[PDB]
Amino acid sequence: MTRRIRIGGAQMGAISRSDSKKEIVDRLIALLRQASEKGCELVVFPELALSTFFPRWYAERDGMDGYFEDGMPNAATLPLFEEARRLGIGFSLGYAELVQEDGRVRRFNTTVLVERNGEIVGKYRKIHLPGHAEYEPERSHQHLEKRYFEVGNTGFQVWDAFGGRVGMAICNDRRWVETYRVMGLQNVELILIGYNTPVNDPLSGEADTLGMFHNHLTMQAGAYQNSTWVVGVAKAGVEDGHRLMGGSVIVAPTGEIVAQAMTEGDELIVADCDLDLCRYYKSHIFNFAAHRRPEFYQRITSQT
Amino acid sequence: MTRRIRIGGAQMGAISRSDSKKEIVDRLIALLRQASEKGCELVVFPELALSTFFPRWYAERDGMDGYFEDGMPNAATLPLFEEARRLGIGFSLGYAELVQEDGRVRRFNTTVLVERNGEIVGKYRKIHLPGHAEYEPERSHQHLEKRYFEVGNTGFQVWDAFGGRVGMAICNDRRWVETYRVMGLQNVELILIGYNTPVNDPLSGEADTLGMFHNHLTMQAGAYQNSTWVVGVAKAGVEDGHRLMGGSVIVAPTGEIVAQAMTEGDELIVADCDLDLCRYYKSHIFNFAAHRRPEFYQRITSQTGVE
Amino acid sequence: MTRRIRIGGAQMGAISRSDSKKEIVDRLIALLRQASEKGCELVVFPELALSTFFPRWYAERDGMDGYFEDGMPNAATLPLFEEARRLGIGFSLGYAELVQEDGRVRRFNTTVLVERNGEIVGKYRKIHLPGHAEYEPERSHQHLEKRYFEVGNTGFQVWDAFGGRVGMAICNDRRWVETYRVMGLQNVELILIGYNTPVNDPLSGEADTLGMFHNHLTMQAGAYQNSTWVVGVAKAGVEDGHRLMGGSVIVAPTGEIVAQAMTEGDELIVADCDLDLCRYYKSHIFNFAAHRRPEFYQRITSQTGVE
Amino acid sequence: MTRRIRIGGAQMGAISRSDSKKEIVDRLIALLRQASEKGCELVVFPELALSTFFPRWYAERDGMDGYFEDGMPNAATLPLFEEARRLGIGFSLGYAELVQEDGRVRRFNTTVLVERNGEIVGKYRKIHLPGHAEYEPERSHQHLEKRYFEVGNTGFQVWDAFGGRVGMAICNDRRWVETYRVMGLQNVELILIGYNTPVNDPLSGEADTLGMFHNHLTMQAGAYQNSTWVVGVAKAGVEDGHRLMGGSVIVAPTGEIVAQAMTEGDELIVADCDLDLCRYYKSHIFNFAAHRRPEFYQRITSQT
Repeated sequence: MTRRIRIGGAQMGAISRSDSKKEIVDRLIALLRQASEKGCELVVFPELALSTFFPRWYAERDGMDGYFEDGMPNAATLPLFEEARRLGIGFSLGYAELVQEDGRVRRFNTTVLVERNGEIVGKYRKIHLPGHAEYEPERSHQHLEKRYFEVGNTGFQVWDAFGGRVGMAICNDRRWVETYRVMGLQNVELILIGYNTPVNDPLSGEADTLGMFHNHLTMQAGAYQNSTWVVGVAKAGVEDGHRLMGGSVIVAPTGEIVAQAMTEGDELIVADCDLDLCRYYKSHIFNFAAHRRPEFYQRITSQT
Repeated sequence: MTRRIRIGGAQMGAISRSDSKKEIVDRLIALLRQASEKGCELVVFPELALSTFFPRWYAERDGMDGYFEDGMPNAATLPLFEEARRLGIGFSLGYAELVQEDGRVRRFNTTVLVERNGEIVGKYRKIHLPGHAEYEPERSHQHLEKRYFEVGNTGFQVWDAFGGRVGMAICNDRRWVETYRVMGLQNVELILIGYNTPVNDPLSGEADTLGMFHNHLTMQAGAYQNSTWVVGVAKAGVEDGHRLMGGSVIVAPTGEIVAQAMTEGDELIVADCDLDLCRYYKSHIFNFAAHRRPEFYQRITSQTGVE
Repeated sequence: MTRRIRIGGAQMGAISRSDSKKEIVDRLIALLRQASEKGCELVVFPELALSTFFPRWYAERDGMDGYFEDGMPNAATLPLFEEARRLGIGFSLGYAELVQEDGRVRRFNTTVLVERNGEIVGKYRKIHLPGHAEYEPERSHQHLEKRYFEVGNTGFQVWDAFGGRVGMAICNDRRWVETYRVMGLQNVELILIGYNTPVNDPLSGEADTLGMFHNHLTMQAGAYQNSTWVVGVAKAGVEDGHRLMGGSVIVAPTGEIVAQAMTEGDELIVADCDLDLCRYYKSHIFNFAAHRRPEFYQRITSQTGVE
Repeated sequence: MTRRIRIGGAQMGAISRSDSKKEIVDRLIALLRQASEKGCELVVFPELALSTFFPRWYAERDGMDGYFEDGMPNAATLPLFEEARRLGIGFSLGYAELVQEDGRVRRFNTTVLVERNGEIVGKYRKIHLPGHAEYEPERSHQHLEKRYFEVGNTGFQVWDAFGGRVGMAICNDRRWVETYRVMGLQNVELILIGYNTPVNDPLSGEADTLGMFHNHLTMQAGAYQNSTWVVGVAKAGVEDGHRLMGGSVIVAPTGEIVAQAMTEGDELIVADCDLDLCRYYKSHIFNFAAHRRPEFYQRITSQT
């Protein structure tokens, strides 16, 4: 399915330890009305947008649940759904999902996708957990996503959404060619990726002069190599003495950046994304069929 | 120099269908000499570097063999092998392999890797063939590589060579994320990709402005996403009225471009390549613990096409 | 917000010499209505947006005038002025000016700046005419802009418009550093540069691979080195079998590109342009870290050519 | 080989306060032997190559004179020249020139251009002096070039050298379009620029994510808009807890980056540069005299 959709990249400034959830949620609602006054049918929020990036903070493995969410539409998060449904906007919202299964607690790094009528289209849970499970002393900053999260049971699902084929990856998911390719082989036309990337290297304690190089290099190639719109929205800023990288971008099926956010705070980038351009380029069978020969890709499934 | 090589990308200019072999090969020896004048240990030639791009010409499937190679070092291509052993320079060299194997003649888009002592390290046979096998008469130019080559039976091998782990791929293999991963998953540290990419669009008869963007884009993300050196050597220029893109690059395991050709002709670019950055960047994939999941990937190896 | 403008670049598809004026002007109006659906406060149109690129055509140095305008809002272009005022959108609009100034009949390559209330703020007349005065048979395509236009007598003016300071320049003006400097030295907050740039080089009849690279490069440094926004709007497409470059772009005062066009047809990009950033960077990137020493910059006015 | 010069960009690593000038001069001599053993005829050293970047340290205005130079072939630097002479290599060498005159003390940021036969082709002195003159506590790091240096009294001299037209500019000269334009109208074919660029912003003590962006964009467009080779060579590294960017590049008259350095340490980038390609572009359109209309450029001499 295919047509022409206006996406709002709703980049977020910092959130601190101090901030009340009401502030953060008003901050999302403000971006929402902005995308609304701009015709955006879909608006994309970042990873862990209801929170600070608490993986830089050491605590028992059940010591973060305050930052998590017991249900998706919450008392806390319910005005954000009322508004989105009232204005008839859909939104991808990254958050920290708290869920009970067999009587144990299960904690995922989740993004929920909600259709313009206000009803959930789905839920992705982060597959690639970066960081380390334990406290590692010789590092200027900490990254304990493994300590506070389990590998999601979702998989890389691509849904019939917003008049096209929509998929969702999360953050460092975007450095692995698998994330794009898996959703690719599903005819995905719109991959939504929210992200928090620290600006410095933890091993050296220094800034990665190549940080946005890599941030944009992985997404443009994904887009291009898979003929898919790719939307990357940042939570940037200095949270609690820790700077995150901005550079949110809407990327075309061809690899072209069409929208870039110049700040490290709340910023709504925006662009009209013909989903049908994707389906066209996917008709490369004309000449460059170069047809998938899975007989040779086998190593990708014994490891990767 | 803990494990460090001076690679040369010896990008080539045009080859007409009116060019003599000895011409083609003297040119190859020309660039091989150039490299020795710059202390190059490895030299990466282009794809199908002993012949014009005959995939743009129509003919019977067996009708192009006057271009192939009856053996890899033959009488024609022997002096290129001798002047490299003499100089102690390894090379990778792309050609059209004619071979009788499995009791019948076979035809591949091949690259051979020759180590400095003059000994063949490995062969790789192109997997991804683009284009069409029948004449498609609404395009400005024909891409008949499907008609003239068989898919390669090599796999994406990676070899102990030149002090590290060195694989090879050819042309539009550099469009497919798989090419790098598979090789990356054998601890590759250098990937030699020669190529021919017509500048004009086949179905538009007009240049792809994104021709070059896409060239360096896929190769740069490939170096990055597998912490591997990626050397891409073009054959470029107007060949019998068809212009081949240039842009030969040496790209570092950070994705950074460290050498670019600026001509569509015979040209050489040189960089020292620390094969150890690759080994180090792979074990700083620990804080960014992949702990990557091959269970979510199975779509990559199951279906050929797309659901 | 704080002196922010929602600017729209209205990149235009091709114009044949068969195209009616009603067609061209409706298309101009087409984009203007689009830009109102997106709440644009300014609409930057291309250069010579009221006719094709007749510099590619040989003719009497006075037998091009069916492409010129008798007056700036004329009976034909009147609708586009009306509909812009009726919606509250300012615009900048490139055209070919026929005026009986200094007694004689004078001909320029002009853009005009019109504000939201409907009132003309300024007019810039191209200073840098490229190409040649005469027919040049050894060039693949002709550029006769010197033969149909006189040098502009406006200077690089910078008016108070749209909440800040906005200047204008046209096409290959965006190549000469002088363009942004002069205008930036007048505290320009925003620069409108419409353009037609063929993709093929005139000697080779072959597309410059570094055609768009140069395009963005010269306009990005300009935005950067004068802490000014640079909105460059193309007319693009195959026009009567001549292809103009696309790549329209809004560049921020940092040098960053924040909106691009991916097509060579009628297309509109939008971006909120904080005119305050310009004045922020100006008193910081020109900190006491900058002092400009014009005693040494004296060749830029002394001579016109290299020595 | 002719109209064609093999340049080597001799990027340096850190020089800390605690180094001997014998360490430093050896490290430049080390680089010189690599350009010889790689074939270089001209080898370009960076700005302030004989000391740490002392303009980050507060002192009397004659206080940082131990980092300056008595005369150019010193006791300390005389081995660098003798070697360069033997290997028949010319070099650009940046340094803090101390020069006496009319009983007074004059102080410059100076690069000397030495020819392959060992003889000095000339000397440029920085015109564009960044930073401030007095101490300023509201910035995380200091620039006092204006305090310790004087505006140079050479201007952008272009000389005949290496079979071509060679000019010099220094460090943050490379941001001013006047640097390249002035030298281009002299038929410059090769602009040598050494530099030290702190990678944090002084005001915020934040890394300038655009730092290397900006570092390449000014030099590329300079090359292109003036049909010239532009060689840019850094001193990079952490000097006493202050970090300088790297990004040493040889740049074509097309504006194309043809060699780039990956480290923030001693690195020799090298490239073969047709000086005639300049004159091709210079006379294939891009004639200044044909389009230049300096009745309109007049503000460039009245204000800046």
